[PDB]
Amino acid sequence: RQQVEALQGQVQHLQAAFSQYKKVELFPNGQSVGEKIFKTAGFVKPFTEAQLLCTQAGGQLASPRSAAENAALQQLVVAKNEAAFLSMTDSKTEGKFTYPTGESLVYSNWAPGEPNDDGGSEDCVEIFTNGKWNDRACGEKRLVVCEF
Amino acid sequence: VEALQGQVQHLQAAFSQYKKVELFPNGQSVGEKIFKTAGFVKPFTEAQLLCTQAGGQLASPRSAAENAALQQLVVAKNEAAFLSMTDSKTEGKFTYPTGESLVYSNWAPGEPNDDGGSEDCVEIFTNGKWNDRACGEKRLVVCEF
Amino acid sequence: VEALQGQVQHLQAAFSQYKKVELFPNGQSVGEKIFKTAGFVKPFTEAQLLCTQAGGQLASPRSAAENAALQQLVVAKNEAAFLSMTDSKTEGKFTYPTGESLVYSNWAPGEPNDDGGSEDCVEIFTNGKWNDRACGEKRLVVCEF
Ligand SMILES: OC[C@H](O)[C@H]1O[C@H](O)C[C@@H](O)[C@@H]1O
Ligand SMILES: OC[C@H](O)[C@H]1O[C@H](O)C[C@@H](O)[C@@H]1O
Ligand SMILES: OC[C@H](O)[C@H]1O[C@H](O)C[C@@H](O)[C@@H]1O
Ligand SMILES: [Ca+2]
Ligand SMILES: [Ca+2]
Ligand SMILES: [Ca+2]
Ligand SMILES: [Ca+2]
Ligand SMILES: [Ca+2]
Ligand SMILES: [Ca+2]
Ligand SMILES: [Ca+2]
Ligand SMILES: [Ca+2]
Ligand SMILES: [Ca+2]
Repeated sequence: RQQVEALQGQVQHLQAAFSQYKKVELFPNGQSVGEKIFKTAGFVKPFTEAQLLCTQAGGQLASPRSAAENAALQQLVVAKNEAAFLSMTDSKTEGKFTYPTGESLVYSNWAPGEPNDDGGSEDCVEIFTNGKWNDRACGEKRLVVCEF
Repeated sequence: VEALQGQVQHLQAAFSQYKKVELFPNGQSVGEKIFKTAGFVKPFTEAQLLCTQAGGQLASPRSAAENAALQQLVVAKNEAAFLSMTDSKTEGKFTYPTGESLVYSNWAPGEPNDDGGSEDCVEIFTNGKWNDRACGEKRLVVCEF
Repeated sequence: VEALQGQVQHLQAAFSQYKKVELFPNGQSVGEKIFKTAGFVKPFTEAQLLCTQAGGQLASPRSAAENAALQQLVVAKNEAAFLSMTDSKTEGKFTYPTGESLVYSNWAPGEPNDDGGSEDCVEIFTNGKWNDRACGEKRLVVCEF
């Protein structure tokens, strides 16, 4: 009993302290939505380099799977005023975009007419400050945003 | 109750280390309050919204101790910062976002002076002193949690 | 109570996620140590003070593994960083802030050379190698916690 009483106080302290630090941590480069957290590195990089940074950090490139997640990601894009790369590509099969796992998209917010594989060479995806998506050359540099 | 005690102990140690990492170099802990700067400047309204959306509010030092902690961030970035208080409701009366009156102040000599008949916001200098300033001006964004 | 048990499990999961978020992109964990860069350069004394005030100390790689982890941050920022060690007390003998002699070193060929007759601090290059450098120079600030 005794060991349980004081233990409750310790857990309550950790919960309160943690709740506070979550807010501190996310300000101003992160966004929490559901059980997902987006965090921007604050700089731009080509797709492959951006992908590697996220994977090595224990996460992956931003992969919005719902309107709510897309809106959260859009807030970071707007704050930095820099379009960002998403994790999805159609590098394997032209015209078919997939997540790093190979799974087909469960959500998309393409701007009208997109994806258009402009110049026959756009296999990556960027999200604009207006929240819309556009396929873009993977060699271009875009804001790095990872999800955890 | 045994293995659980070991987990809680580990969490306290891990959390303490993590807190130090988080606060370096843009945060300051004082009492139960934490100040954190965004590292950039914004006009008051925008700065205020950023803090509110983050689940906090603009820096609101309520004691000499809190003011000193906030001052450290201002000195580190060498950029004066906005406080949360304004006298937008009633000229000459500065209040917190809750309407409550100030329980602490550290005005520079002669301030607040509503210069130009248009200074309803407050900035804190690198010397820790306060000055009322036009809300349209851009100052370092520092929120409290 | 089974209630506390469940709460702790979830706390561990939430904490683990926030730890990964915290380290991206300015931190690196290796073993029980965490390196975190301030993102800017400063002379040694100032860098040392920033780390000590934050409850840590300047980066002090004690193994090849720790050196590699630190190297990642230096490469990512593309800026050589200061280590904690100096030979200010006894020329030629580098020590940690505590006074203890080095237990690991990764000197670049020809180093340390005390070039100019006054290089008592240490910097780590993007290639991971070390070079003794004048303490007055400005290098990337990286602390360990
Ligand atoms: O990614 C490129 C983007 O799709 C653009 O392609 C073309 O140049 C037609 C434009 O209307 C469109 O916006
Ligand atoms: O915010 C403006 C600030 O109060 C300044 O107002 C006047 O121009 C008189 C100055 O001595 C004072 O420093
Ligand atoms: O810190 C100075 C540094 O050791 C340099 O000293 C000399 O000028 C020889 C160089 O090869 C070496 O890189
Ligand atoms: Ca293709
Ligand atoms: Ca394509
Ligand atoms: Ca396109
Ligand atoms: Ca007024
Ligand atoms: Ca006024
Ligand atoms: Ca004034
Ligand atoms: Ca010497
Ligand atoms: Ca020397
Ligand atoms: Ca040298």
